[PDB]
Amino acid sequence: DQFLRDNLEWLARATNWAKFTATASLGVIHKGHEKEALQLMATYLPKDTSPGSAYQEGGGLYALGLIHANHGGDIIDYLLNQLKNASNDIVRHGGSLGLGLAAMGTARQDVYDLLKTNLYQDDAVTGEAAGLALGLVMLGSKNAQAIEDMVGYAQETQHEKILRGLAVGIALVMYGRMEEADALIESLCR
Amino acid sequence: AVDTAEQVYISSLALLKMLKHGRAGVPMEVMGLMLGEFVDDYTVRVIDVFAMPQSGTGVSVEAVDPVFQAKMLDMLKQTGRPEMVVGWYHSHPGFGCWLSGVDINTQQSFEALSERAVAVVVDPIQSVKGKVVIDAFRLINANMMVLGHEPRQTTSNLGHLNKPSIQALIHGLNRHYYSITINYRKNELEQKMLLNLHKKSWMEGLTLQDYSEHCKHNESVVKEMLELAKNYNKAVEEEDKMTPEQLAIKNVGKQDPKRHLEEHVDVLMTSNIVQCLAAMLDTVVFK
Amino acid sequence: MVLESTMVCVDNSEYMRNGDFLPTRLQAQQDAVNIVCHSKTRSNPENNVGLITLANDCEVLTTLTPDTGRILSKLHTVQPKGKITFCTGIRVAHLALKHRQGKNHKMRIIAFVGSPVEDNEKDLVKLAKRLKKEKVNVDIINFGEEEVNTEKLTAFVNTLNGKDGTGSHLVTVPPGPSLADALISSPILAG
Amino acid sequence: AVQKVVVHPLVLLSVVDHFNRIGKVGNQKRVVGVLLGSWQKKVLDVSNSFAVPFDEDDKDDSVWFLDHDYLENMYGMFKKVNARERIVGWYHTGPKLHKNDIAINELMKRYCPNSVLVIIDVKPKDLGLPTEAYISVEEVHDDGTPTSKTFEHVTSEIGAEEAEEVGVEHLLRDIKDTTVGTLSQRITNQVHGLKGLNSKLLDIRSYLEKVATGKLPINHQIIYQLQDVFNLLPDVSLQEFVKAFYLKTNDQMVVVYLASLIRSVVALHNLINNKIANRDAEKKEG
Ligand SMILES: [Zn+2]
Repeated sequence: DQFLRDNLEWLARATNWAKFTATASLGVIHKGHEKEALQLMATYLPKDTSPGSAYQEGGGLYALGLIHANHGGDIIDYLLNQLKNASNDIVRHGGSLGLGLAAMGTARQDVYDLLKTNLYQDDAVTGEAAGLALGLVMLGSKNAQAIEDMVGYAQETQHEKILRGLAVGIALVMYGRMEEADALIESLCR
Repeated sequence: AVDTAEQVYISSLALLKMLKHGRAGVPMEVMGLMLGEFVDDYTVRVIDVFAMPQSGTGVSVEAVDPVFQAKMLDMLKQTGRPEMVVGWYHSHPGFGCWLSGVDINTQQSFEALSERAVAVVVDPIQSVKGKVVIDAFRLINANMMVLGHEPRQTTSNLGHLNKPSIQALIHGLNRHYYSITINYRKNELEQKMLLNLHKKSWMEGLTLQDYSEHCKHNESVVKEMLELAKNYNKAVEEEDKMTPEQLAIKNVGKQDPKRHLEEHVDVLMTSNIVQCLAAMLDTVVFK
Repeated sequence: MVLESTMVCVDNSEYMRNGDFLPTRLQAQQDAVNIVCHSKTRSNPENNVGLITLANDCEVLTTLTPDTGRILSKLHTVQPKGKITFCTGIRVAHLALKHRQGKNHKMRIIAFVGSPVEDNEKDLVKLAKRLKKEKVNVDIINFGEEEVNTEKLTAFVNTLNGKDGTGSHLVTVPPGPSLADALISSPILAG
Repeated sequence: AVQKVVVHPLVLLSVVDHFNRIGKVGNQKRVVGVLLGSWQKKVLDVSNSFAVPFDEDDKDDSVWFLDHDYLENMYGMFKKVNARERIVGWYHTGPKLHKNDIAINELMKRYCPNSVLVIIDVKPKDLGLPTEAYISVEEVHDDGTPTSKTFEHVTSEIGAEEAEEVGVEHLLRDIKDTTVGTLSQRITNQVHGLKGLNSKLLDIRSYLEKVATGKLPINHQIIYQLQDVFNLLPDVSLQEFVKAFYLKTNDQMVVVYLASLIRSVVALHNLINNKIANRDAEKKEG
C-alpha cells in the first residue's frame, strides 16, 4: 500500500470513526498474508499513545480481525488479552469483532463465556460489537443457551445497537436450517 | 470536543406536556423547560416536561423564574424521581416554529449553564393528526469556526433527519443551528392503551356504548339520512345517466370519470348495519 | 444538629376537657404544644411537626411542616370530645411519617395519654414488636387521670425498644397538684 | 350535579407514568393524585392533573394522608401558568376502591364544592373503556338510615381537542383507519356484543354469588326491583311484534332495491368504458 503516501491531507482530515475505518482498511488491503500481517503494521499498530483517538486502537484490532477470519492462530488470543486489557469499550468495537470473526464457524466455547462478562460492561456502541461476535462464533451451531442469553439481555438494556447486534447475532447463529428455525421465526415475526 | 450522531429518547408524558402547554397559549407563544438526563454525547433522553409561567416580559431569558425552579425541583424531590434539568423549550403556535433573536439570546445562557440544553419547539397548527410536527434545534458552537462545521459520523439518523430539508427560512437556521432526531420509546403497554384511548373516537366510546348507540338510533331516524342518501341517489344518478351518452358523443373519455363512483355503496354498508343489528333482535327478543 | 421528624399527638379524649391542669387542660396541652414546637425549633430548623387527634376518628388537619403556626390555630376550638383510642393513634402518625420527602430524618413521635384506655396488652405488644421492626422511637408523656402508676403504658415503653435504644422515655403526671409547665420542665431538659 | 366527565388521554397517562414513578420502587397500594378539572357546563371536562406521594396503612386500613403544601403551591403553579385549570377532585388507580376513599373527598370538599373521584386502571385488561368516575353525593337511602355517602357512578368518555389529538393520532401507527363501512361496524358487533355477553354473565355471576356468599344485606335493597326490571320485557310476540317483522322486511325492500340500482349503474359504466378502452388499446396496438 502506497495510500498513506499518496493521500495525506485527506487522512489528516480524519476524525472520530474516520481513523477507525482508516486503520480498518489497513486490514482489508492486507487480507491474507497471515504471517507478517501482525509485525508489518507496527507503524500503523493500534496506538494507544493516548491523545485519545481510541476508535483508532479499536479499528486496529478490527483490521487484525478482517485478516484472521475463517482460519486463524494465536493472534486470536492476542486480541483476546487486549480485550481484557487497555480501555473500554473502545477496544471491544473492532477487537471483539476481531475475536468473533476469527472464530467464525469454529464453534468456540470460551468466547461465549468471556463475551457474557464482556457483554455486562453496559455500554451502547459496543452493542453491535459483542452481538456480531457472538453470532459469528455460534454460526451453524443452532445452540440453545446462546440465543436464550441474547434474548434475555435485550430487556434491561437501553441501547438499540445491542438490539441490532444481537438481531444479526441470533440471525447468524441459524444458517441453512430451513423449517427447523421456523419455530423461533414464528416468535420473532409475531 | 467529540461529536457523534445524537438521538433524543422521549417519553409520551413529555410530548403530552409539550403540545398541552403549547395549545393553551395559542396564538401567544409560551415558554417551557425540558427535563431529563444526559447519559452520554451521542444519546440523550427527555423523561419529563414541565411548563414555565407566562410573564409580562414575554418570551425572554429573564422569563425563567429562579424561585419557581427552586420550588419545582423541591416538588420533584418529594416526587418519585427528582431528575436534574437539561434544556429549554418554547412553543410557537402562530407560525412555522423557527428560532427568533430572543431564542438565541437565551441559548448562550442555556449553553453557558448546561453543556447541551437542546431547544425544542412545538406547534399544533401544522397537522391535526398524522405528523410528528414539533421541531428540534441545537446551537452549534461559534468557537468551532477554526475546525470544520460538518460532523457527525454514522450519518443514518442525520441524513434522514435533514429531509424534507424543512423549507428555507427554517433551514436558514441550519447555519448556526442544527436539528436533532426524535424517536418514540416503548413503553408499549401504555402506548397500546393510549392508542385505544383515541381509538375510542372511531371505534366506540367504551368499545360498547357508541355502537350500542348505533343500536340506539339503529335505522331510526337513520332512514332520514337514507332518504337524503336516496335523494343523493336520484340527484347524482340522474346526472350519471347523462354521462355515458355524452361519452358516446365526445368519443370517448375526457378523463374523467366524474366520481360519481362508490358513494352509496357505503350506504349499503350501513345496510349491512341494518341487516346485522336487526338480526340481533332475534337474539334480544327471544330469551 | 440532630436529624428527625417529630409528630406531636394532642389528647382529644373527653377526659381531657377538665380544668385540673390550670387553668384548663386545653390551654395546658396547648402550652405543651408550645414548648415542644419551640424546643424542636431551637433544636433543628429541619424538624417538621404536625398534629394528630387520637380519640374518635384520627385525622391530621395540618400537613407535616416546620412552621407550627397552623398547629397553634388548630389548638383552639379543637372540640376534644370523644373516647380515647390508642392502637390507631401511633400508627396514624407512623403513616404521616412515611410521607416525608427526605428519608434522612429519623421517625419520632410524641403523644399525650390523659385517659384510661381499653387497649389490651396483646395489642400494645404487637405494636411494640412492630415498632421494633420499624425502628420508630416514640416518647410518650402521660397527662390526666389514669391507672395509678401506669403499667401497660410503662411496659409499652419498656418493651417498645431495647439495646439501647436511647431511647423511649415515659413521663407520668405525679399524684399532686402542679402546673403543666412543671410537668414539661423535666422532659425539655432531659428526655 | 355532575352527569358525565370527559377524560383526555393526558390525565390518564399522567396517572400511569406516576405508576412508573412509584412502581419502579413499588410496591403495594395505589397511585393517588389530585385531579385538575375544567367545568364549562354540566358536562365535565378534564385537561391536566398532578400526582402527590401517598401511603395508606392496612392496620388501620382507614388511615390516609396527602401533602397539602404540594396541593397548595403547585395549584398556585398550575393556576399561574394556566388560569383556566382548577382542581375538580382527586383520583386513584384502584382497581376497586376500599371503603376508606370517602374521607379523602370529605377533606378536599373545602377546596371544591363537589369533588369527583376518578378510579383509573394502569394496565388495560377488561372490559372496555378504562378508569371510572365516582361523584361525591349524599343519597341517604329509602330505608331512612342516617345519611351515608355511596358514590354514584359517573359515565366516563375519552376525548380531545386539537393538540392532544395530534399526538395520539400520529402515535397509533397500528390499525387501519377507519375503515368506514366495512370492518368498522362488524368488529364493533363482535366487541360490543361479546363484551356485553361476558359483562352480564360475570355480573349475573356476582348476582348469584352475592346471594350465596356475602349476605347480608344483600338483597335487600335494589335486588327485587332491579331483577323485576329485568323481567319487564321478555319480550316476544304475538302480536304487534309479528307486524314489526314483515314491516322490517318492508324496510329492507327499499335499501336492497337501491343496492340493485347501484349494481346496474356501476356495472354499466365500468364494464362498458373498460371494454371500450380495452378493445381499442388492443386493436390499435395489435
Ligand atoms: Zn420566541
